[PDB]
Amino acid sequence: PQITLWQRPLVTIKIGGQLKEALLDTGADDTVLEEMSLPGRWKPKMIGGIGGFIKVRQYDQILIEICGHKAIGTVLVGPTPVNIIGRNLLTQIGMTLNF
Amino acid sequence: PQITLWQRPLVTIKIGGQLKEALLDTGADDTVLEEMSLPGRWKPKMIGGIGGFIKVRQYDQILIEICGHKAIGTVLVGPTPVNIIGRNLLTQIGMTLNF
Ligand SMILES: CC(C)(C[C@]1(c2ccc(-c3cnn(C4CC4)n3)cc2)NC(=N)N([C@H](COC(=O)NC2(C(F)F)CC2)c2ccc(Cl)c(-c3ncnn3C(F)F)c2)C1=O)C(F)(F)F
Repeated sequence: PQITLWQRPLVTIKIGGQLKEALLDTGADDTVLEEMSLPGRWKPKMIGGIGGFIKVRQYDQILIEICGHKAIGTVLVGPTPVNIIGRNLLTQIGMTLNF
Repeated sequence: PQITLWQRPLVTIKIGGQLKEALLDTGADDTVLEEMSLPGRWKPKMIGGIGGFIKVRQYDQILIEICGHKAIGTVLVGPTPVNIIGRNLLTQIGMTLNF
């Protein structure tokens, strides 16, 4: 499919038993989700964007259902104002920019 | 052309007659550039949400060329991690996400 950019490109994902709305974000290196429970070990990280930085927990090897795919990747969990699918997952579903 | 997402989608832009590197950012509503001089008057805008908010200068109807595609639109100037081409200009150049 083709997703135009007249509006924020939002999709529904399934992760950790939960459904979430998230933004397809080519400006994000990694996926960042609002606070939620995830399995496995994690390590703290600081991530920067407009306005400064927030502290998040980094989980690796997380399965996310998105755009008809089952993709594996890193998920950062913390006080993000929006759920974000970053490039680390976008590549796995074959998403590209085209013009 | 098609741009994959294994690396940051950095491209060359031209603004004010000068070449700069900028990030094609589907997660950005707006285009925000590192400090530079632009013509005319500006108006205030507040953007952000990652650890805080930043004041930026908003300039309207600015000529900016992105990968050879000429656009004219709103450019914000302020303290951004890197020059960002947001959806306001990605739409002008016909950019979409595809999978
Ligand atoms: C992954 C990050 C970087 C977060 C981030 C994001 C996206 C959407 C919202 C969002 C949407 N709705 N809401 C509100 C309703 C609740 N919040 C909030 C944050 N995603 C993204 N692409 N951008 C860029 C900056 O990206 C970068 O710096 N990239 C990097 C590169 F430069 F190196 C990696 C640094 C950007 C530029 C210019 C603008 Cl105007 C906007 C923008 N559009 C809308 N709001 N904003 C706001 F941010 F100003 C975003 C982000 O800041 C991270 F890491 F912080 F989480």
